Amino acid sequence: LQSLQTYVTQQLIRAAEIRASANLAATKMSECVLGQSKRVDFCGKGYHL
Amino acid sequence: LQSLQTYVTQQLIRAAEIRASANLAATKMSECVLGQSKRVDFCGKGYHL
Amino acid sequence: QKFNGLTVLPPLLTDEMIAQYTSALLAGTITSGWTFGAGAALQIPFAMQMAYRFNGIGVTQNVLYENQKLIANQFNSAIGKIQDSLSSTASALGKLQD
Amino acid sequence: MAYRFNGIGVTQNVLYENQKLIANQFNSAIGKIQDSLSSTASALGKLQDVVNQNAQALNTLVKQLSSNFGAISSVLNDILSRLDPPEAEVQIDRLITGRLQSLQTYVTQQLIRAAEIRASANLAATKMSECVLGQSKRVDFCGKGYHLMSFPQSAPHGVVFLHVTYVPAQEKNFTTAPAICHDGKAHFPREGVFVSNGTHWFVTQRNFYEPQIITTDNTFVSGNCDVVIGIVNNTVYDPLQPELDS
Amino acid sequence: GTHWFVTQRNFYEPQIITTDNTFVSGNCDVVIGIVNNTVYDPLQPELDS
Amino acid sequence: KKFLPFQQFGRDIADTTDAVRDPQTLEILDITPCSFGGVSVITPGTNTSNQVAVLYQDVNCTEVPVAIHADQLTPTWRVYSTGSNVFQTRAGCLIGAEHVNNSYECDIPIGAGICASYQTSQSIIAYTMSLGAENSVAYSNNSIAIPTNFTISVTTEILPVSMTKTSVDCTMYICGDSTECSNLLLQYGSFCTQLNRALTGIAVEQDKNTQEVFAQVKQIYKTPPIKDFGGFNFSQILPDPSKPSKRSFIEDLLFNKVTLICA
Amino acid sequence: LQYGSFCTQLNRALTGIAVEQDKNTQEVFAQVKQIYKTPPIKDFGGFNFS
Repeated sequence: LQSLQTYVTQQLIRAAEIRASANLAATKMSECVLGQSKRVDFCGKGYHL
Repeated sequence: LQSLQTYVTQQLIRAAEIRASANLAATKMSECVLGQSKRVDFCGKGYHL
Repeated sequence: QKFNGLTVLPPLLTDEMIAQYTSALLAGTITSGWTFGAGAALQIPFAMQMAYRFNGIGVTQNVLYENQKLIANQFNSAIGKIQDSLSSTASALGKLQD
Repeated sequence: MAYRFNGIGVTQNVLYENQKLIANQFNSAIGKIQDSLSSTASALGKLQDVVNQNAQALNTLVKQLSSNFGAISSVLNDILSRLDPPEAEVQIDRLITGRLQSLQTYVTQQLIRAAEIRASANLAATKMSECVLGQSKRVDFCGKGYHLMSFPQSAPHGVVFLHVTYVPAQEKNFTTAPAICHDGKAHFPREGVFVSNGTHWFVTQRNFYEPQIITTDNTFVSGNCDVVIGIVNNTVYDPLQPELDS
Repeated sequence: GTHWFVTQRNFYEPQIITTDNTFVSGNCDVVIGIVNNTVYDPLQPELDS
Repeated sequence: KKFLPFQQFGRDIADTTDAVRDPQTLEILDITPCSFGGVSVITPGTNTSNQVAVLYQDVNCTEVPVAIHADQLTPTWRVYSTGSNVFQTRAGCLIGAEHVNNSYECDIPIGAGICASYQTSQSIIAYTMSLGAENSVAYSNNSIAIPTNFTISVTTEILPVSMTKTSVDCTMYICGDSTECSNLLLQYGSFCTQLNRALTGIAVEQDKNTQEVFAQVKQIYKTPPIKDFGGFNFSQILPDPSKPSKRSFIEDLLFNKVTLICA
Repeated sequence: LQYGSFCTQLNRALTGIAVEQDKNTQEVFAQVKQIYKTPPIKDFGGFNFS
């Protein structure tokens, strides 16, 4: 049971990190792919095209 | 004590998630409500007014 | 559940205070556009504010000053539709309920 | 700085005419920032809070070694000396369970704090990319007001961004119209707004009062005068006639 | 089918192509797909003076 | 609530008794926990004052005198348990703070819109926080406010970027150079390796955070020896070669202002 | 009592979570320094905000 608790806690933390990464990816898709972003270094290095 | 520790850990994880949500809400209040945002799909679908 | 040391009601800001904050934000945005969010609140007619925001999206002012009544009707209808959709849908508030 | 003023919808001429005032204001603001940091010990609350949280977590972890956890003693050597193997094993097992639970709790708390710090560092990197390496149009992201620029400063386990922003200071009231009617044609400002005191009508940039005569170059024509609500009669000066006649 | 106009990109508001609606950049032996049309000068009707 | 003839007990959603019928008379009596709650101390810093107020959470001001009292240090604790300056709020009972009809910006958040401030002789005053200064924009459909001047405002935003990279040896921490303890711990599997891996990952994450935040430039740019930027002065933010550490005045101030971990 | 300060850590974590909730609410909603009020007559060029 302690092993399961530790594994599930680690999985929850990793899932939170992956959720943050996926939110960033969705934001990039919305702003970088569906449009032109003026945010510097957001959609690549340089003046985003 | 194990039950209480599990509850507190779950509460901490949920609090982190809700803090991320609140940061997103504060950013949306700052950018969409107090101004006009050029970010695509951030302040709704379409050209934000 | 207040039977084993669970004491839960420390909201710092009452719902009335949060509603007041939202009303202040609404008044500021309506009567001053985005100016109040970056310094002194500067008044401007709402039609001219809408023209400014149309210019923000790359559309000239004249379109709003020529279709103002149509745009206002569309906005009012959209707001009414949002109210009706919220009233008629129970899963709209799924996140807070969850 | 002129181009960064252009970024916030303000022409270059205002900066090129008030360069001395702007430089004095910037220097005074920097000095005030230094003075506020020096005289206020709570300015760096976030970094100190992080340091204190880590220190207290470590301190509690180390103090947990002094807890019996139901054993006869909290010292391994004392248990070994005072007891035989058959029961020393169970006492050591109790101590091991307690200490392992404490270590697991500490590691979980450290993981959560590390996730929070990673989020904070991602935000700091985004601000550096958008606020320091460029001018951000996002409202209230790089400080309060119309963002002009930013400067990074290192701090123990943290970064301090000095956001320099443009804030309107002295507002004045004027009468405004959405369009102007000159010859049966509606005129709308090319980039600005129509303002007017009691007598005359001018066209001025939105973020700074710089009244100018409403000429054909300052405005563009679109439709007649019977569609716009609030259109006001006025004359739109056309430079062509005085130059061509002479 | 017949005429050429210049319009804002987000709303069909056709307008006569004139020297103030457009800017010149070199001769048109390089641009691919360039078409031929009249670019009226607003000063032309004032040539009577 | 009305029990059925055969019903004796009553339980809530949490399966805890909250109602019982009196054996003598057929009447139903509810059961609730009486006090619970906690005691918090509201105080301005030891500097500028020593008097304090006491907040008893989720309790009525009538029950405070018997809430763990009658055995406390009488002379100095009865003053904060009874007497005047007793205020009932949604948070609980406040003792030693004078309720004030005015409203100021929150200083010490009590809760439910109630805050406390030491300002007035002087005494702790509890009030309802004011969301801000009331304002009314002179809105008209043909009036506009245009700025006739401006201000250059510099503001600080402080963001933590890393933690101390701490590694704890699980075997040593649990077992101090004890062969028997280490052998017993070996029976628990790989927990120590998991904890060590987590800590190492945290340290690597701190290093990565620092690199991403600060390593955003490939070249190392340098300011000109002659600093004539049109009147703008960056001495407070540019590095100072005079000091042994080539760091700006503000950077040195920040480093000094932040303050044994090896103990 | 023999188990150390686990109760203390749990209480501190819960208090920090509560303070975090308050901070989140303040950050989201307390973004306006003044309390603006709409004019008594709601004439906004045909736009209705009732």
